[PDB]
Amino acid sequence: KKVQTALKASLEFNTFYAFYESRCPKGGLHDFQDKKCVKCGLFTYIIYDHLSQPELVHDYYNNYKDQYDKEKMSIRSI
Amino acid sequence: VAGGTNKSGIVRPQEIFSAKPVEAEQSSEMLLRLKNPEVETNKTYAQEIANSIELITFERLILQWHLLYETYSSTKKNVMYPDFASDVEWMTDFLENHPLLQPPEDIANWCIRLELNKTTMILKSISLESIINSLRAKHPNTYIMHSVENTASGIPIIIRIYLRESAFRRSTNTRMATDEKIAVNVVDKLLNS
Amino acid sequence: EEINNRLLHGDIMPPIGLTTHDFYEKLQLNALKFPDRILKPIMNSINP
Amino acid sequence: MKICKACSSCMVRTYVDGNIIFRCSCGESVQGDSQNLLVSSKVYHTGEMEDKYKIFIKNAPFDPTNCQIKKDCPNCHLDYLTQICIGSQKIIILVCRCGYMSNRG
Ligand SMILES: [Zn+2]
Ligand SMILES: [Zn+2]
Ligand SMILES: [Zn+2]
Repeated sequence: KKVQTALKASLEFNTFYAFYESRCPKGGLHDFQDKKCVKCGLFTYIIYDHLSQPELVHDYYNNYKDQYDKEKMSIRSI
Repeated sequence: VAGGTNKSGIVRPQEIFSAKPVEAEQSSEMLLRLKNPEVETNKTYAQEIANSIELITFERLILQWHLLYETYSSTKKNVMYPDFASDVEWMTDFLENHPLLQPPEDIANWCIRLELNKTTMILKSISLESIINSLRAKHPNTYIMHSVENTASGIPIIIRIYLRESAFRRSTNTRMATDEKIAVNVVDKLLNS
Repeated sequence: EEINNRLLHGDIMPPIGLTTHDFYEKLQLNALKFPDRILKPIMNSINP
Repeated sequence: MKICKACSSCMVRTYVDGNIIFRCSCGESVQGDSQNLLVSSKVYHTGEMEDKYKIFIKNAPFDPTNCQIKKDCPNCHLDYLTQICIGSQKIIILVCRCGYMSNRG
């Protein structure tokens, strides 16, 4: 049960951060300056790591979760 | 064996030994080294540069296009296609939201209506203003109108490009081209932008 | 199967430059490769 | 097209002073009002649009060669559904013989 719950959370975070790797939630691709995108709050050291600083991974994810959900639904339609 | 990476059989050897031109190459590649030895260390910078250079023509963002014999005047009611007469609702919004982009005085009687593919606009991460600015910069002999950037499915994003009379004045001494032929040729240029 | 479950729920999102069909095929080809530890039972059944 | 009211022929479209004139080979000429202002059109991704698979999706629950899935139908409460995967984006649609269709269709 713990394995399934942790795997669900890890997979969901991995999909979210693989989607917003180059794609920017604010439109276009990321504009990385000083390790941080100017348009959004993405940090370079968070795209591939979701364990070292879990507080920051839960902050960026919470900001653009909805936008993410609508985009995910829209892709899966028509 | 897929198109664009065909290395099956003896195909790359034939391209070399026959001295075939670049147009006849089915597996051409290229390796680009980042100008900054510092940037080349980090993969996110390398990944965003790699996605920065990827030919997205205006054609692949389109679901369907219609070439309409219409002119736009803001005040006078001009005739419109019955299927797209509902487009007038977002015409008015565009004019009050773009007081600097008023329609010119030399709009020809030729209109191109576009219906953007929203899935490709999401998968490729292309904003509407990126398309509009790219089209306006490359095509000055046209007038471009569009709807709002909508986040709700079922409501499309419509790109409507009106041709100015200066498009036909470019080369009309070559009389073996009717106005319909220039207008269609304008469609091909705009799509391949 | 876990890739199929993601597909059925619409959890598979391809990167830029790949369609969902191509990304799903890339995942399925990678997930169906034998590990290096496949020789542990092979080598335990034989005397070199 | 425009069809001549006299000989039911396909008229030729010309443009004069900002108006469309359909002229036939029998001399009859008419001018289109609104429905003839469509010079040309094209639609992309024709091989994966919903209009292509309408008959197939309607017939999917009855084809015995289609993949089934162990998932309840929310309408008739049958315990299996027919799953189909259409398009290059691999769109999954669940259908039932009662008329239920995931994606609300
Ligand atoms: Zn960003
Ligand atoms: Zn006639
Ligand atoms: Zn049912």
